[PDB]
Amino acid sequence: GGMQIFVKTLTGKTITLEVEPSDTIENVKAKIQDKEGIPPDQQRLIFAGKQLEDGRTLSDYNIQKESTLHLVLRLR
Amino acid sequence: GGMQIFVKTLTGKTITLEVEPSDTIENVKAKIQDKEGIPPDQQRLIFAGKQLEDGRTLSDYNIQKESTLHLVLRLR
Amino acid sequence: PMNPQWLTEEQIKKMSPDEQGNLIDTYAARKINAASDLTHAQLRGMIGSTAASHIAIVNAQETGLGHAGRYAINNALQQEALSQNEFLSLTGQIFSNQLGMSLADVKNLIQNQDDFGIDTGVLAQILKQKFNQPVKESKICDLPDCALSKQQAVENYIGKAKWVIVANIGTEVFDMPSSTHAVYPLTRGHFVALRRDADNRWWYLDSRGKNPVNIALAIIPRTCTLIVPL
Repeated sequence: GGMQIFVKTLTGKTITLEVEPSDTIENVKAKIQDKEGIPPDQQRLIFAGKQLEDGRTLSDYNIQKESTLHLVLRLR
Repeated sequence: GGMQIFVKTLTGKTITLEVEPSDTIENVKAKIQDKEGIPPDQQRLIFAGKQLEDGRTLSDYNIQKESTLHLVLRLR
Repeated sequence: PMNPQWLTEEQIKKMSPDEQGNLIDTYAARKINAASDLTHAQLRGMIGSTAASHIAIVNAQETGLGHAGRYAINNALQQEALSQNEFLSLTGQIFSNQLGMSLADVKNLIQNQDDFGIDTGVLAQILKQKFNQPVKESKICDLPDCALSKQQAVENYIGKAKWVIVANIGTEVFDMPSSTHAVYPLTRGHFVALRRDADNRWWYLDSRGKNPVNIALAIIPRTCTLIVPL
């Protein structure tokens, strides 16, 4: 069971996340943290050319199965 | 009155459904849902060695009274 | 309570297994576009040991494959015991020999990744043929004496078995405890496994999760189907 999405960096690295349509962007960043050790404040997620906000869900953004999110880290 | 068919799992469990020849496979899956709590997307129905499609009727498949359909759940 | 948003992690940690399981069966189901009525922190109160364990998620969910039936077996046994090819061969043989499906139609079934999926009967037949391992199965809520105590009804049903496989058949997605940053819910139409260690601690293993998590048996949603090796 379950829905998968992809998260792709500019490095080219791509990872598969296990998600639900009801997942908030907050929980998605937490899943990236679990896999890669990157805290959410160092994550910028982009889909359809827009920066995603933490309180909205994948379904809110029309992110569906096998969609690709773009991850660019926020290093300052 | 009314026509009955059987739905048999690999577990061996067999149930009797109340149907009409005009029933779509969609409505048959809905009847299995009412009895067993299994949503249609978790149902695969097989008759005469073929997976049944939702938009066709029992009569379309030549499913007659006391025919046995095979149910295998789609768990992923 | 009536409103669970006041329960603290500490209160939940002091609860019995049956009290924790009641929170799961009452509040852990996600809504259609939102999480359940239990937070990550609250669910973390249901975790026992966070110490190092030799038990691991041997099989993670692979990209594009609905093969949790295989993953749960391998996680239950803590080995790469069932390969993909044998998983798919044994499955196809069932449709071929028992359901009269042609070779061409069986191959379509195996190869259509989005439409693929098996059930507890296929699982039992795989376990019997490949490993000579009989099983019994039951919904937790149908177990003898479950109404009196979910924890003990499940314990008594499992007996001395070292692993169990769990099928979430139905429409509900359950938030579950996780020893990590994210919530990893038990999604609908999906297999997971649990493995018992030497201290009789049970470790919950979702191929879609990050790490094993030590939870009481009563944490498993009561509508789920338990498969128990005999």
